[PDB]
Amino acid sequence: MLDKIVIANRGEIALEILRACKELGIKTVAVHSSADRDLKHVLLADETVCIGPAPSVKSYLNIPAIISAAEITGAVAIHPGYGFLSENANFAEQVERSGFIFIGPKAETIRLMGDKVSAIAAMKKAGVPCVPGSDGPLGDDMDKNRAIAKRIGYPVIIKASGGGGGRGMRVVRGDAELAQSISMTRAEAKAAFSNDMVYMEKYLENPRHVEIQVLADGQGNAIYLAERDCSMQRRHQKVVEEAPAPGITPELRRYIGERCAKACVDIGYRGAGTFEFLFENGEFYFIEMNTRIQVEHPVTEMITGVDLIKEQLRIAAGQPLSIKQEEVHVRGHAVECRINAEDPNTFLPSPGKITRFHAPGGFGVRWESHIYAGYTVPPYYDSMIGKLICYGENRDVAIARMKNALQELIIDGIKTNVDLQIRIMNDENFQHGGTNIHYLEKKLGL
Amino acid sequence: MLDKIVIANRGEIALEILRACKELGIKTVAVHSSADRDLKHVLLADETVCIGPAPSVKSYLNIPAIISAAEITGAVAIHPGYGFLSENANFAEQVERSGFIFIGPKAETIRLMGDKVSAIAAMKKAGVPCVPGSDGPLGDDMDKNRAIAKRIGYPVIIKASGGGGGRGMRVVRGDAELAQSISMTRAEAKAAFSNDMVYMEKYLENPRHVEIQVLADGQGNAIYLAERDCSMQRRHQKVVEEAPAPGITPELRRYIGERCAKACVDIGYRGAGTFEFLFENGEFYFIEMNTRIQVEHPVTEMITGVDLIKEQLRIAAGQPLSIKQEEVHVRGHAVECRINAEDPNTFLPSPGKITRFHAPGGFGVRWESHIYAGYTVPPYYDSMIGKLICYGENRDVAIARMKNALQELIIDGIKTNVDLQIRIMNDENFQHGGTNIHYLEKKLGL
Ligand SMILES: Nc1ncnc2c1ncn2[C@@H]1O[C@H](COP(=O)(O)OP(=O)(O)O)[C@@H](O)[C@H]1O
Ligand SMILES: Nc1ncnc2c1ncn2[C@@H]1O[C@H](COP(=O)(O)OP(=O)(O)O)[C@@H](O)[C@H]1O
Ligand SMILES: [Cl-]
Ligand SMILES: [Cl-]
Ligand SMILES: [Cl-]
Ligand SMILES: [Cl-]
Ligand SMILES: [Cs+]
Ligand SMILES: [Cs+]
Ligand SMILES: [Mg+2]
Ligand SMILES: [Mg+2]
Ligand code: NA
Ligand code: NA
Ligand code: NA
Ligand code: NA
Repeated sequence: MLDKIVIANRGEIALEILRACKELGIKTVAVHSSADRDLKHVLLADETVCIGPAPSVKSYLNIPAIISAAEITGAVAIHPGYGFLSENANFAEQVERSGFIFIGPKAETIRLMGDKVSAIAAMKKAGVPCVPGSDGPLGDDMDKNRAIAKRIGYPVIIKASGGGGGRGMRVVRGDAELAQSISMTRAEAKAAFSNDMVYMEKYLENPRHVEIQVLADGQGNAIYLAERDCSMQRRHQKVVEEAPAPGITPELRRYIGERCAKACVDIGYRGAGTFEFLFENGEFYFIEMNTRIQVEHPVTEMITGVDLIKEQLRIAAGQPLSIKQEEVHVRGHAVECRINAEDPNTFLPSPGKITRFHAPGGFGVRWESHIYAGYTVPPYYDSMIGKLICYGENRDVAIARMKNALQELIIDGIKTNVDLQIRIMNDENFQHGGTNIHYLEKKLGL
Repeated sequence: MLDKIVIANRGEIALEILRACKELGIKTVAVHSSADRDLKHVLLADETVCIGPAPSVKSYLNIPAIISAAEITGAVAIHPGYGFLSENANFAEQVERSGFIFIGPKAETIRLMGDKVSAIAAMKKAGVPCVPGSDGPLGDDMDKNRAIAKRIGYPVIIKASGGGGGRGMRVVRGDAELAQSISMTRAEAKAAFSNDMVYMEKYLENPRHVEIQVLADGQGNAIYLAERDCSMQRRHQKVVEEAPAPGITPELRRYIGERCAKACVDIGYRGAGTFEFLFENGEFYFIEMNTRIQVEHPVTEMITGVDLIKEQLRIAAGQPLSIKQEEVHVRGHAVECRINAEDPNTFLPSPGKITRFHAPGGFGVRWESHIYAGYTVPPYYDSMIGKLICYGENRDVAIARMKNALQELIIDGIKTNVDLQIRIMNDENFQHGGTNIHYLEKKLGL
């Protein structure tokens, strides 16, 4: 066990990490921007270090300051959570070169899987099925560019190799739009990711977003913890996540799961990670790996009994995996609704003061949030303000519970997506299950 | 199913009733004092009626106003929750005489079991074991009074027949103290309950407080849902409740459980109710029946899978019991900690403004409360401000979870018993389990 860790994050994930540390008897160090001084996770941590002013670049992305916090507190490890620096290889290597355990994969693995182009190359080599595409970056030869398109079949999607969070993606319907679409994706990617490498991928018109949770100890053992369906999306971002994926058979789970576990071993993967697939006409197609814990980790926890953050900590401590593959069982069903305060016109976090707040309760209802009545939501970070996760003995029970939980939830003073979430739960097509990644945008007329 | 009900209560129980109504598709009517206008349960109810000013006598105990609220909204039933008028037979008969279903026992049953003297008489007649005692009210014949004492054995306790909430009770160690102890209990009882009938009971020096949950449909069917141990007490009031009772065997459960189920039938009991026993040297001794839902109902729900409030509503609707005795199973363990804001000098609710509030989360952790950051706690009602209930696969897991949950809980600005609760969870004697009703007072030096 690690004696003391720095939690290099904020919000729900910092709260979840702190909870896991407490159960394992790990001393905690909270870093915060000056704006997050009074957040729940800061109050509850054993020690706190202010790591800079409000802007993320100055604080939560401030690598030297985070390392300093670790050194002055004498921590032995740093948990990056998700977002921020969690998939920053430079951060990972600095942490480890400064004599700290990085609670995540090796830096080289973050680089390998962090470049989406190279991630696909490694996956193909490993025997993991991928989306037909350019299999390498796109040049300026518009003849080979249109030929790749013909070989894979329109529509196609232009994707930023350094891309993330849904940004740096453009669909192309025909030859006529290809050249300019490639051009403004590169421009979009330069501006957002400081990397204008793009590739081409077949645009799948009827897939579900089905992702595989893995854990690997980096000592040769790797397991899959069933799957999640995250097909309810807007602007390529997830709104609702569930586990298990509706209608996925033990056969399909095992098929793709064992290929992911083998890929982990081939790449020397360490820690928690997720292989994201598009699933269409009975076939899985790898799109990317998230080399980190994910927002929606609790739905997997609910259906498997496996606390993924606890397992991150045991792995980081050097323990081999405490769970064998055949010990992983799927029981019941879980649904997560992300609660966001996003400006609907700009897609940016919506600042404001919460004037009235009440969290839902009851059996099978889990709420995770740093917000409280009188909280001022800052514009500096992301738009998620809470996570609502309901368990049921089956999917119908889980959805019904979620709907009731959402109607118990009170958040006044700021704009939220609570009303949208209730409408999704009441959606007949969602209730039947297996709706594809394109459904919500069409429903909403986007 | 009932179309619409009035929730004649406030706080946690009103929230729990509203939740149950929602799941069953029952329209809800919240009554409130003028002081409770913005409480969570008022906000969430379909309709709201202000039933009077802040003082309970003027509002929550205001029988005509509560009935009026039912008539103007066209409700078909009234749920009294616990406390207040829930064991007021006058209220029960007025509700039913005005053409509404009272969600509870028949008025005559409330009277029968509401007079503790007559409750004991009926229990003995029914074959339920009771504490040796005077078996009738105490007169002024101090010779027969000391003779009863000799027959049962000192120490003895003088108990108000109309008593409740821990008040109107006095221990007597010898003949020398008997006459005056009887005198000031009667006086205490006149002042508090407007009834100075007292009886004598053997004062049990090593019992656990073990109570049996029942449900009865009033159509001849009655089941017991295991037991709760509520031995952690101060001034005769419960601080911690758990289920099942540690070390109670299937044999002991069945023994006392079947006697309670038979008593229900003999008295024509209807709805949820609890038989409270003292358990000493392997023997159960009835002390009283609570003819209503209890605060600690969720620990039973957690270990049995039975939602007791849902079952109250189905029974009130005229449905026979939806559960057979052999279908009742005990799985895992649950512990509840009452969170109180009580003045430690006067034993009265402590008013104040909550300056910072954060509820605990995580697996197996349930929080029930109407409080929020910026809430002003009124002095008008009771001192409980929330209920924290943790589940575990066994008792050690449940206690460990509770301890962690209590340390995650933040309530600033007002005095609470959170620190006491943490200390109880850390108490080696509690951790071994089976501590008696006298333990906490001795621990605290009271
Ligand atoms: N080839 C594709 N066809 C159709 N939709 C896609 C494709 N690639 C990505 N998407 C959509 O964009 C989402 C995010 O894609 P991903 O590659 O994981 O980007 P990011 O790195 O921004 O998360 C997917 O869940 C899917 O809905
Ligand atoms: N005969 C007794 N011997 C010892 N303790 C008792 C006895 N009767 C009551 N008590 C204590 O007082 C508590 C409440 O008693 P009860 O009769 O249920 O009164 P109330 O109606 O106020 O709840 C019991 O849980 C027990 O701890
Ligand atoms: Cl992570
Ligand atoms: Cl569908
Ligand atoms: Cl009740
Ligand atoms: Cl003990
Ligand atoms: Cs990636
Ligand atoms: Cs009683
Ligand atoms: Mg992705
Ligand atoms: Mg009692
Ligand atoms: Na924000
Ligand atoms: Na609401
Ligand atoms: Na109060
Ligand atoms: Na605390």
